[PDB]
Amino acid sequence: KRIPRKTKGKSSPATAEPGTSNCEHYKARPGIASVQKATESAELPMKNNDEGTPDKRGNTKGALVNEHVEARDEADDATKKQAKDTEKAKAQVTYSDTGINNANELSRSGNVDNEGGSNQKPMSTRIAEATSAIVSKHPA
Amino acid sequence: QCHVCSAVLFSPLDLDAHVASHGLHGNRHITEFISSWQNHPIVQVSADVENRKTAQLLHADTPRLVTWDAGLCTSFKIVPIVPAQVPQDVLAYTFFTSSYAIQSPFPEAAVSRIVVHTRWASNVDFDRDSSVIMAPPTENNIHLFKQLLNTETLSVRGANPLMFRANVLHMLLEFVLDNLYLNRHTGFSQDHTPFTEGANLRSLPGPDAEKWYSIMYPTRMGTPNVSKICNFVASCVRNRVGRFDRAQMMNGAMSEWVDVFETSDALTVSIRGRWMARLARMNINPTEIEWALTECAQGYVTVTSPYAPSVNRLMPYRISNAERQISQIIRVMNIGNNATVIQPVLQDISVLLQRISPLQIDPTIISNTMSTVLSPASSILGKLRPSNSDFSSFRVALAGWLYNGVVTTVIDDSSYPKDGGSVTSLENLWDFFILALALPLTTDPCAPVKAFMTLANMMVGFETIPMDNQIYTQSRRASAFSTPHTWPRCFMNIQLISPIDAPILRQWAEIIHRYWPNPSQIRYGTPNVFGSANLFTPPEVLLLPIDHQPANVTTPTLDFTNELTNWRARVCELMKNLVDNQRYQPGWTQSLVSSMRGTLGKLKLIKSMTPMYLQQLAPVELAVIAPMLPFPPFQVPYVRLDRDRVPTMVGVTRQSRDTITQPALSLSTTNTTVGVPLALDARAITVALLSGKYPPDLVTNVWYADAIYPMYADTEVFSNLQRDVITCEAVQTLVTLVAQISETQYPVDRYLDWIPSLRASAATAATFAEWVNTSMKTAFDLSDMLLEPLLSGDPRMTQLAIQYQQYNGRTFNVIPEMPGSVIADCVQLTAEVFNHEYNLFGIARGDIIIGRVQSTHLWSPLAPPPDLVFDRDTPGVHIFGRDCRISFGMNGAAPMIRDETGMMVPFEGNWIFPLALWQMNTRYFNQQFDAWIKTGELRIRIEMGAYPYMLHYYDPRQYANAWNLTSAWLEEITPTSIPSVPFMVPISSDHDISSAPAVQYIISTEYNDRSLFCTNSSSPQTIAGPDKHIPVERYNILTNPDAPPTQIQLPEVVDLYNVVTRYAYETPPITAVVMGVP
Amino acid sequence: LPGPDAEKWYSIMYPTRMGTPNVSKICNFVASCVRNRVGRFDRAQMMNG
Ligand SMILES: [Zn+2]
Repeated sequence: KRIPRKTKGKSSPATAEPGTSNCEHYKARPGIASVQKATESAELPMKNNDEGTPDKRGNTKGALVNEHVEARDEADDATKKQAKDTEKAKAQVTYSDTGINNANELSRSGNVDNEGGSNQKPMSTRIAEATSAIVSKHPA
Repeated sequence: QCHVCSAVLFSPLDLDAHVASHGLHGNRHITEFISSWQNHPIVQVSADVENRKTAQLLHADTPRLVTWDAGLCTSFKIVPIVPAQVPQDVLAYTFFTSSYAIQSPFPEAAVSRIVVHTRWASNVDFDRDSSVIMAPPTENNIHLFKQLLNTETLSVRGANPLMFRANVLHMLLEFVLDNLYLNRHTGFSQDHTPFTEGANLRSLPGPDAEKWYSIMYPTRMGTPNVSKICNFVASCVRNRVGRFDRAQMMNGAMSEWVDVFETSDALTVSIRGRWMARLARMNINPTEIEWALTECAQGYVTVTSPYAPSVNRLMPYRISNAERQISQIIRVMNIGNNATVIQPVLQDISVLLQRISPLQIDPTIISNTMSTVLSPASSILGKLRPSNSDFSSFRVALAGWLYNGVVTTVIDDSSYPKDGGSVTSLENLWDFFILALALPLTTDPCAPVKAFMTLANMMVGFETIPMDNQIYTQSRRASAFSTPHTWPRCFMNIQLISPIDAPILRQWAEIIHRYWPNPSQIRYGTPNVFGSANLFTPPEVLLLPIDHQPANVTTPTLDFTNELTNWRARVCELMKNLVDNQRYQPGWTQSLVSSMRGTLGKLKLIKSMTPMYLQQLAPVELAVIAPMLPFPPFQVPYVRLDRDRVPTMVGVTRQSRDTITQPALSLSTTNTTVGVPLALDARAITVALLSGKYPPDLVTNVWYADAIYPMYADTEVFSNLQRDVITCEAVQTLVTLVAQISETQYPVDRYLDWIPSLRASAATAATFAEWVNTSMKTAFDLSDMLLEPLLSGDPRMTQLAIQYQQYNGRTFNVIPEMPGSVIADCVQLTAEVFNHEYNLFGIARGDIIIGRVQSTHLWSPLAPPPDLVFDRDTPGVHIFGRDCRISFGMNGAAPMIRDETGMMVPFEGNWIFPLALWQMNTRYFNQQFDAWIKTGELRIRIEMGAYPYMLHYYDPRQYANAWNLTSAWLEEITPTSIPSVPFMVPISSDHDISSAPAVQYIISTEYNDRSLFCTNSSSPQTIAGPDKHIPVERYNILTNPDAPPTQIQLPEVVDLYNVVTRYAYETPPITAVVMGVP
Repeated sequence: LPGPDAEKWYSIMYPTRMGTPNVSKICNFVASCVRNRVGRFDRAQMMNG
């Protein structure tokens, strides 16, 4: 018995007793079906927020955008998703335009690095350009 | 049917598979639940199995802890290097007509080396796919040291000497992470060989069993010939073979644990023993499971889990609060002010609570109560809009009580009266009334301030209150009072509101002060087994901004005792007082006092069951739901009106308690409120409060016994336990590994200092942490998040901690002290082992010396004679610093170079170069020095600390020059990469041979040839060349007679023949029989 | 720093980073310089990420 792997790895006589019955007679008021569907919906686990973390080569993952702008944009996206889930054109619960002045909110993006510097040039290219200056070549 | 769980089976021959879950050995499921009152079994399978034939799913990204292994647990194999066959005096054993060929436990070759191929001979049900595989030393293995951060270099076939420590640490992490397996109890077989007479032997599952005896049993072969292998065999004992002992807990005819003698290695056997101990100490009992479920069901449901007594059963589901809290902190940091992360959780909890709750809302109650056929009785009915059936705001507000510290629920800006407002307008008054009944249900830390200030705003121009400064007039929108630092002194102290000037406003402040709802708490969960993930609160309570009461449905609906109904009555009476005398409505050409009072009374008294539901039944549902949530509640204490104790900020700290570093506040503190703000529409909340009825036949016992069963048959707590165990393990491993490459203050004992490295910066530490995280994730086979939020922002951390502050600077630092971690402990042990036997992994300690050695002697460069090498204490040497300045010599003068002391010396003598000197300018040097090394007197010692090596065996009876290899290495050592140091070692010979000159240039300073197993394994002795017998000290338990079969000298040298414990548990699925309480 | 190329800037900005093989005037000056004054030495980090 080999259990298959979930994610890719590095390499890649007898008589029927008088009590038993096989016919249902009860229908649940809080329906079994209804509850299950909601439960499996709540049971869905947390969403991964991979923004800002470095990659295998060291380049930070994400999009180049201002921090507060990214926070506002994802708040708007959350409002749109709430409206879509509520299946109404206007959402009662809004995570955006709350009315509380929240202008200091910051949310992770790809603009900043772990060294607190901009990511205009991806890190791997920065290290490559630094090392290049040092190289020397065979004598003419 | 089955008489244990009362489950009906269609085919009686399949009852064995069912009773196997209960634990009866009669003759893929994860959870199996049975309902007493109905015939509807519910089962679970993992999220990716099959067509999903009427089965639920386990959506957690669970790790795989219990993994078996049917095979020998060694990690170092023995390989030949230069094969050689020799004549033999004895060819085979004979028994009557038949004959059997001789098999040797070791490869018969001229020389032999020990390499590392973890799990090279292992039959595993589930491989973790991690591997540390070394090619034989003749071939080069640099891909294993250019792994982590050699993304771009100046030479593809090289490795950065400045960054060896991180690569070595990650290699050791892989080596210890891919050996986390449990040995298994595959069957045995007797043996009547005249050498192992009567001794049991283990058989492996596969094609052949007699094939795997010469391996794993060196003493099966006797001493037929006269060779080194036979001499080694003749010295061992003849009774430590095969099975040692078994258990009395016989399963059928086969035991359930056994101790055997076979080839293995101490490092892996100890690693697997520690893994076994960690897995065993997490065991939990079915009685514990049933107790947890029955006390979690809040007494509405009782469960039972029958089982048979059997010791050989394992199911790890027991953890500690320390491990439960670290994952809670990680999940808190995961958000990072991302509303997209928190929206699905709140929406799904809202939907589930709506589905479970018996309270159904119909706005027809308000329309029927206000029997109308502009009038105040019609403006209010047109404003509450009793036709819209979307009341998600109420359930979202109810669900937000569990996440005070994460998300703040506030009333939307649009709900407040427009442009200020005036008591003059009917439309406006109603907006205020709607807002007043919906404000108390919010989690905003300052609701009463807004509630008072909205009426203060509407009342401006008729009556006035004093102010503190000439910056904040009375006409100030209540939407701006979102922070506790703005509470007016008039609101905090009534006596400054003179009843002569502001009677109505003073009454409003009085009513807010006395009759505002007060918080409470309720017990939940199972701290005994499930632990507690709640912070800043006692580990078994939910905090609620509502005083709960025992639940009975017969209470009067106009009970003026619950805070919500009392609040509604008080607000309605205050509105009556406001509108009674018409001192605030000039221009009203009619006398609407009668209609207004009638409407206010008709809405004050009403048969709404929502306050009773919220008071009694809703806390029960919240407490039932909370333990099973994927995100356990993160809650911050509710203070009713005490401005002193209002929390404002929540942050997470990475550095230690005693450190003075950069103040790096977590991104969670940037919020204006304590958490991420969301807005609610007060109209829906007010309608929900004013309209709500129970079903005309409510039996709460039946309703909850029926509702809890589907949501407990589909649980994931038993998987979140392994999840946060893995999270804590990863956190500890990360902090230790990053602390060993950066100069943090964590007090780990360091064993890999001699390996060259650099001060890891934020980016280097982040990349190393990312590699460690992805390696752990791959090894434990999960695809979800773990340790990822720690990657952001300089992961040179010490310990995790969370804290929140009050208004008056008071803080509350919660630092969960954590227990030890087997992964980090085993990493430390394997680092200790590597510190002594680095040579087995292809790493040579010390440094090399470059110089011409033209002689006919036969010795290994790894083991040189003493006179050739030199050190800093040798007289006449010249130690060189960085500032070496080569000066040419004109008019026939010899060139000069700069010593560290300022004196200049010619290109002759004995030198000591740091590797950095050649690496900095490798092109200028070899142009100037290669001519003086090939046919000169220059000798250079290049201190390197640790360096990979590869061997080139040459026949010692022929001419051989290593100048080509040495020059290739020297020309290929460019900055940021060095190829493996090339060595030229002779070949051992068992017969006398001739001698030929051999020129050698690269020799090691100290001893590095301790990975050589034997020379000429199939010959009586070695005459010419390096001599090495079979290592006796590695087979200690066979040679040393007065040695107990358990003792091992692990820290000094690994011994590759040990006693391993093999056994076969079984893991039955979580079974439970749900019964209903009368 | 941004631009089409920065390899020249990595050499112009940091005089004391070049190697010192020769006995030239530039090499002598670089050798006479102090090794531990290169690039950033202080910073004000307030928020992670
Ligand atoms: Zn059964």
